[PDB]
Amino acid sequence: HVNSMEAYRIPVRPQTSSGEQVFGFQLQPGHDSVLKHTLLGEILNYYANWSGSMKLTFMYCGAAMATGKFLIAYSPPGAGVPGSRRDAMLGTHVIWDVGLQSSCVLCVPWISQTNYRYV
Amino acid sequence: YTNINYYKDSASNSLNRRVRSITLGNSTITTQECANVVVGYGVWPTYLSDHEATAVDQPTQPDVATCRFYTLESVKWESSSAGWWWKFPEALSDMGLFGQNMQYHYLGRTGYTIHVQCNASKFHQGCLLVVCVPEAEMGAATTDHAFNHTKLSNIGQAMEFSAKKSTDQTGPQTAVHNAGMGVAVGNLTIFPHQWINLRTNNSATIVMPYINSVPMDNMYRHYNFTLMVIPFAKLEHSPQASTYVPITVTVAPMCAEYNGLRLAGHQ
Amino acid sequence: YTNINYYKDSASNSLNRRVRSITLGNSTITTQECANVVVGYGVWPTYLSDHEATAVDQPTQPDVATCRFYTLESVKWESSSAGWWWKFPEALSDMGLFGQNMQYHYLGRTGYTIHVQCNASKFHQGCLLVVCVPEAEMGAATTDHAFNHTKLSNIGQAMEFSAKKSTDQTGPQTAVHNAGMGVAVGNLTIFPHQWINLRTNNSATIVMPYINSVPMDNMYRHYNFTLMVIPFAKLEHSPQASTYVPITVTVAPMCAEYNGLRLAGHQ
Repeated sequence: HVNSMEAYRIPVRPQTSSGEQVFGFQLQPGHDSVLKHTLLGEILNYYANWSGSMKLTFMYCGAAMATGKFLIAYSPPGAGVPGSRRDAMLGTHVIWDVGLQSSCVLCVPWISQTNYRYV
Repeated sequence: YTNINYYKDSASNSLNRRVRSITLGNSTITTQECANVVVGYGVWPTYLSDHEATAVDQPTQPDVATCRFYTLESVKWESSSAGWWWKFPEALSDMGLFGQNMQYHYLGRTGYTIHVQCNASKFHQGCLLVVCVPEAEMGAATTDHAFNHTKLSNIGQAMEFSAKKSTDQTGPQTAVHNAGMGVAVGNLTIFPHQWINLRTNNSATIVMPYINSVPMDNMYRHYNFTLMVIPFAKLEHSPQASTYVPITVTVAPMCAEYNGLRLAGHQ
Repeated sequence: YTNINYYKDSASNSLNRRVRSITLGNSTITTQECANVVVGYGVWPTYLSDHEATAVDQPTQPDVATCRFYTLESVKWESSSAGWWWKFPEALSDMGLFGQNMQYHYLGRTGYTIHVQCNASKFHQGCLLVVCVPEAEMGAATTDHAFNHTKLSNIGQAMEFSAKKSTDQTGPQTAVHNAGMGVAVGNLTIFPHQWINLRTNNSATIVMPYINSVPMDNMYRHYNFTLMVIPFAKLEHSPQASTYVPITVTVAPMCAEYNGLRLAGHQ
């Protein structure tokens, strides 16, 4: 899908049971091959250290009559990675309705032991 | 009306004649479309004062680790679906550092905020009743027979009502028009409640204080209040519409205190 | 000494030329006979300031539930007994609501107070050295071979030294005169230490602050400091005296903060 326009096209659909995952990636800008070739990623790669809070913005490009909610969650490194909606509710999260707003902003907070992180 | 008092006691006397979000911890729900927030019996959840607090040990108030939004399970709304009930704090007994503080502490006082969310389309129709009932002593299904503590409330599982009556030998009477208490289900609008009309409402937010006769009570043998979601108008749509309409409950403890630190319960 | 600066950078410059008890929580140790309390590098354990705290999440400070006296195990002092070491906070990783906050939180900053108690009679003789060593990177027994994380510190178990050297294939070099770091054991009197002379002392109380290069660090992959109890003069008595002389360690976290609330570790 990276050779077409379908790389930017995160799909959702009516479910059968709730709590399922939509997408998921690691928070490694400059190294993880999802947000490496974005505009933030091509600037960190001229550098060897980064620090600060990132901002993720969404935009539901669906019909005007559909309604639903999502659970967008950031999880600190620790151990390990969450594998359920019950597990990825204890970390930092927001709840985003698509019948009320079309765009949601998730400020990913800076939690680390060091002052900088390696790119 | 001479109003003289012959005796020395008081008990010997006569008669007396959009964008509005809530950011609790590292957690944010969104939103109410400038609609409404029902709060308790007009009382916001607060801490313990010094006229109260018969205990002498110092209270434990974590304020971030335990007082964030805990998203419970998701249940399925159908046409032939009677209702559900969650008994608190049994429904939050295993979630995060809130359920971990309950095991190490004898007493516990807390208020909650309940956010029941269920979205639909403009072509769906139906109406829910979200009511928070304090001290709902339920009646057994088979009378003159004791009934089990896992039929009243499992740990966070949504116990459901029934359209007919229940002939169980070890559970509660789950006839939904009697609401499990032998009372008319239309008269449960005394307790703090809010409707979810699927054409205008989309959510319900109730904020309940700590309602109990004692200032601090053990939270492993006493159900403080139950939360009942009963549909009065049933869910109806065309067969071409989306048939799976779920109901998610998101609840958060507010101003939680604990006392009596000992080893882990709950024997 | 003209002291002119040609370049614009700072790193391009030249060189620069009884009854005294402690009541922590619902817990009381007793006593020091007006003897002494050794505190750290002269620094009392405090909280995090705002020049520090690179994290943006709000800290969790329980102050009663986690900051009381936690009594560890009891070890047996013999004549042919070399020493012991406990690595912190691995030794407190399972005790109470302190070890429960570690599983749900990414970062963690804490200081401690160590109370090593060992009583005897007037007819016993011996001398212990109770030393708190920060960042004790230990050397492996079999060189050029990696060694296991359960040989450095089990969960609260007192790992012991040896009189001879260690020929293990997966553990640390436990020669007690090299103190596991390749250093002369007589020179470990830089670190915060206190002697237990069995004719006059009977106890030792060390209060250590948080000593680390970063303001807050993960406490499940980094041993902040180790606590070594090494007898320099061996225990000797008559064969008619009481032969079992135990050593109990009682430790308590002081000013514990946590950040980064997520699900339970520690994968």
